Amino acid sequence: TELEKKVKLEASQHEDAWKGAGKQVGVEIWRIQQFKVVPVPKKHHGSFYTGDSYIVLSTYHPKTNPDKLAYDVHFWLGAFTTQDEAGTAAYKTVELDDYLGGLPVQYREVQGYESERFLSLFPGLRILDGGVETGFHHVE
Amino acid sequence: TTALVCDNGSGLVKAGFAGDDAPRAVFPSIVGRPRSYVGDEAQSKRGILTLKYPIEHGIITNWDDMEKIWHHTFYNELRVAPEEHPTLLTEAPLNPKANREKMTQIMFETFNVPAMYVAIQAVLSLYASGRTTGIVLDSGDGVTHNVPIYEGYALPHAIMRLDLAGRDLTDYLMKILTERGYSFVTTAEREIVRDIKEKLCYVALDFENEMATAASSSSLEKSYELPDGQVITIGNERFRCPETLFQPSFIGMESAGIHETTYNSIMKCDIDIRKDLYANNVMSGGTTMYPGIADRMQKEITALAPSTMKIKIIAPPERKYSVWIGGSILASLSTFQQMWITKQEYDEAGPSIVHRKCF
Ligand SMILES: Nc1ncnc2c1ncn2[C@@H]1O[C@H](COP(=O)(O)OP(=O)(O)OP(=O)(O)O)[C@@H](O)[C@H]1O
Ligand SMILES: [Ca+2]
Ligand SMILES: [Ca+2]
Ligand SMILES: [Ca+2]
Ligand code: NA
Repeated sequence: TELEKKVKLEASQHEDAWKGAGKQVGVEIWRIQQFKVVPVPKKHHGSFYTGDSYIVLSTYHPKTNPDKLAYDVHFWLGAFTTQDEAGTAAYKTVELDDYLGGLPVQYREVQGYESERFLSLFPGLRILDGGVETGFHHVE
Repeated sequence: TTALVCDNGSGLVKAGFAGDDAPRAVFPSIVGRPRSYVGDEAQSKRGILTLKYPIEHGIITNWDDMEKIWHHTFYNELRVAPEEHPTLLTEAPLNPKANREKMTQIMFETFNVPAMYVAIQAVLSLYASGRTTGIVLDSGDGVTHNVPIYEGYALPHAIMRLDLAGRDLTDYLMKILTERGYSFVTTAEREIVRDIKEKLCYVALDFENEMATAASSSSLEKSYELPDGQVITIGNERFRCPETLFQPSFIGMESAGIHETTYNSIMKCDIDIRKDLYANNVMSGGTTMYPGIADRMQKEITALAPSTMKIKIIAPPERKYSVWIGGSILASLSTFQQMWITKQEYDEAGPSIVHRKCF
C-alpha cells in the first residue's frame, strides 16, 4: 500500500490540471472534455451542462482549525453525460484525492439529486442544455 | 499509438482498442487441438479436435492454450502487431502472484508489447459505472465475485468468491429441460440451451409465488424455435434456472446465494463505509443480465439490512462489457498509462515488476 501510494501519487504529478489546486479556500471546477481534465473559466463557475461531467474541489477551513485547509472533492454527473465522461470524472476524482494526500472526502453528485454540501457551494447553480461531445469512438 | 484493452474471462474474450465504447472482438475462450484452432473455427472443426478452456473460474490454468488465445486475439481477430501497442489486461480478484508474473513475461517476451498493465476487473466495472465507492457483483461464465471498493481502493479482505456462474446455469437449464421431454445433448444443442437461457430466463421476485403461478396458469410460458424449425415451450424453467444464483442448492452446491455473499462482503468492511456500499451495489458480467435480477437483489438485501438502510442495485444495460469498457476509459488516460510497465523496465527488472506497478 505504501508502494501503491507512491505509484499513484507519482502518476498524479503528470496532470497539469492539479497544479495550483487546493492552495486557498474556494471552489475550483474542471470539466471532462474527451478524456481530458479542462479547467472551467471562473465566469462559468456554477453553470453545468446537462450533457457533461465535472470535478468540483471545495477547499475550506475545517471546524477543528481555522488556519488549516480541508477538502471536499465532488464529481458531478449531468443527466445526459456519456459513460466515458462519468468514468473519467470518477477516476480523476480519486487521482486528485491522491494528489492531495488522501485528505479530500469524495462525493458523487448527480443532476437533480445533489447533496446539500454541494448545493451550499453556490448562492447560482444553473443547469445548461447541451454539452461537449463524447470522447468515445462508437463501435458500429 | 492506440492502446489495446483485452479482458480475458472463463468463457469469452473481450478485446478492442482504448477509446472505443465497446469491444471490437468477442469470441469464445476455447482452444481446439487436432484429435490449433481458437474460438469459432475451433467449434466449426468440433468433429476432429478436442476443445478446452484455458481459464477456469476466472483463473488462467493452461498457459500454452492461453498463449494461443492471446495470439489469436492479436493476430487473427484484432489483426494488430502487438509490439506497436501498449496493452491493458485484466485479472480476477486475488489473482496469485505467479499468474501475474507469467502474464507479464508472455506479454513482453513472446509478444514484445511496449507497455503493459493488469487491472482489477471489478474496479474497471465500478469506474465504468461512474463510481469510486461501491460493491461490485461480478458474475460471468466461470466465477462470481463480490468486491467492495472505497474511494478508488478495493478492500481485499472483504472480497467473496463463489464458484457458481453462467456455465453452471446453462448445464442446469439443460437438465431441467428434460422434464418436459426435450433432450439437449450435443455441444451444438448445449449452445442452443445457452441461447434459450439468455433469451427466455428471468429471476423471480418471489420464487414460491411464481412456482404456484406457473402451475396455476400457462401465462408464464414462452415458445422458442430451434434452428431446425422445432418449436419448444418452456415454463417455470425460465426462472428456476437463474434461481440457482440465490439457491445454490438447486445444483447440489452447499453455498450461500449471491444475496448473502453480497451482505457477507459488506459486513466485513468497516462500519462507517457500509452505508455507502449498500447504496451502490453495481452488477457486472453476463450472468447478471437476467431480467428481474436487480429488483430481486433489492428485495433480498433489504430483508438482510436494517430497515432504514437505503439500498440501491445498479444494473448498467451494457454490463456484459463493463469490465472492458472501464479498461477502455482508464487506458484513455495519460496518467493511468504513466503507471504502466514499459518494455525497458521489464528488461531490467523481470516479471516481478507487476507487484510494484499494477494495482
Ligand atoms: N442476457 C443474458 N442472460 C443470461 N445470461 C447471459 C446473458 N448474456 C450473457 N450471459 C452469460 O454470461 C456469461 C459470460 O459473461 P462474461 O463475459 O461476463 O463472463 P466471462 O468473463 O467469460 O466469465 P467469468 O467472468 O466467469 O470468468 C455466459 O455464461 C453467458 O451465457
Ligand atoms: Ca458530454
Ligand atoms: Ca480521500
Ligand atoms: Ca469476466
Ligand atoms: Na466474435
